Amino acid sequence: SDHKFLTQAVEEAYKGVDCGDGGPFGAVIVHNNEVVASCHNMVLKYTDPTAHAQVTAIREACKKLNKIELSECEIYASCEPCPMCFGAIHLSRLKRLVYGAKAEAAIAIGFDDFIADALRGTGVYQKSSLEIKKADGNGAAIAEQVFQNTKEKFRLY
Amino acid sequence: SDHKFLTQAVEEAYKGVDCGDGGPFGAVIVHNNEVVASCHNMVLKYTDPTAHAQVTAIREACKKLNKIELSECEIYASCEPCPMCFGAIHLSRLKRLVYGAKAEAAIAIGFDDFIADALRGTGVYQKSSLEIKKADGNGAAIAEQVFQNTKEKFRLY
Ligand SMILES: [Zn+2]
Ligand SMILES: [Zn+2]
Repeated sequence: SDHKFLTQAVEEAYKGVDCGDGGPFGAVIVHNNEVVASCHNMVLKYTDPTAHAQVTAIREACKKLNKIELSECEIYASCEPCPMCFGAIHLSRLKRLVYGAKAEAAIAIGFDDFIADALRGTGVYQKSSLEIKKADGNGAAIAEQVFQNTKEKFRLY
Repeated sequence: SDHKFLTQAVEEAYKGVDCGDGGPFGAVIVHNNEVVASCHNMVLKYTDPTAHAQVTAIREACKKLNKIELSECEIYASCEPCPMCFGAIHLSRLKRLVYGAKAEAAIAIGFDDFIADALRGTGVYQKSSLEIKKADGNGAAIAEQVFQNTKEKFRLY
């Protein structure tokens, strides 16, 4: 079931970048094989620098379920969550995080080297207990190629 | 000018708790001695675990200035920003952060031990360039007293 929801996140990223909502990032929040929220980066549409794919998905899932905690749901991120999105994932009480592409795949096309210490385990004050899975195989390949595909769809300006 | 805007952030914290919007946290975003945003925690009001005081202040400052970067403004936080809010402050490019109370003052009344390595200078992956000032003297007294005065007035989240 992981592959289906991670691919849906990659499809959210492509749709969002295509319609100009924001960067090529998508996220899907799943409650026990049922999709609760499916969104992409909305920074340019919302004029909100905090409207990343993960944060947007969390806001919409929490509105739909009338709760501020998602301890029964899991989040699928087309790309490794930034420090802000990882913090938001912690606060949301989400029980599991699956992500497809390493932050370096996004850095390769000009994004900030803005990596979450708590996700990679390099923190002194911030420790994460959350279950984290880096996608492998085909899911990782699909997520990983998103950034070169969108840089070359937009290369000729 | 720091004490005046920090005091306004503390006032926002008290407002939000009194009207039930959220926890005792407030934030003020200032552009060149003029207030662009003044907000408090809206987690309970919005059913949104990302609606901290800093995040809310940022979205509203970006709506008022209709831009997704705040490199000319500064933020005053009644309490030390968590990893999510500090990440949002990084992404917003805010140039200065003044905060009143250490996170431990909020932890003492039941909040998560949720501390931002990049703020305290222990981050490896997350590099912060903005100037950060922890308030002392009366600013610290006011910000710390927020938590003993609001004890058992609000719902913990
Ligand atoms: Zn992010
Ligand atoms: Zn916060």
